[PDB]
Amino acid sequence: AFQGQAPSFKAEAVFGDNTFGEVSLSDFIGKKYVLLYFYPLDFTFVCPSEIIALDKALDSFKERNVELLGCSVDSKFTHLAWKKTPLSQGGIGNIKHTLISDISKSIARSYDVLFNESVALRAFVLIDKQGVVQHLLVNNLALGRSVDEILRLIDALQHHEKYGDVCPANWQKG
Repeated sequence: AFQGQAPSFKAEAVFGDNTFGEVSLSDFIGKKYVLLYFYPLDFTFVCPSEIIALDKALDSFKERNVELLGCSVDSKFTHLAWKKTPLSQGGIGNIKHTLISDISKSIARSYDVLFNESVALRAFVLIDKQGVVQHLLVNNLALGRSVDEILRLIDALQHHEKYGDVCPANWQKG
């Protein structure tokens, strides 16, 4: 599955800008670590605690050189319309990180988080600067409440890339 290159993609996107544009996973190789997350739909009656919890912590991600990418099977036009909708009225307001649009459902599928050919299941996927998946968080660990664990795994990941694992010390080949 996913362990070598994370399943690539080229998707339409709404930026912080509220600009439209295209994004490819590969645009981040050797630039940024990527935190790709999935949610079912835009405009539902379930508060988007994950998108907001993440956007509210954006600076923590930038400081660790992490690019946030929110994905739902919705089109780029409805993401935009959802950003132009105040929290007070069920929207996400003006979030400052990019949302991408999985309108063929292909991305959700490649990551095995497509629920009965309809919407994506909630998931947090951390990808390094070489495009290798470091973790998948789902179900009860895939909540807006999870932001601090996420940042913690990123610190551990970056610490592991720097120093490597450590031996039981007492153990030897031979």
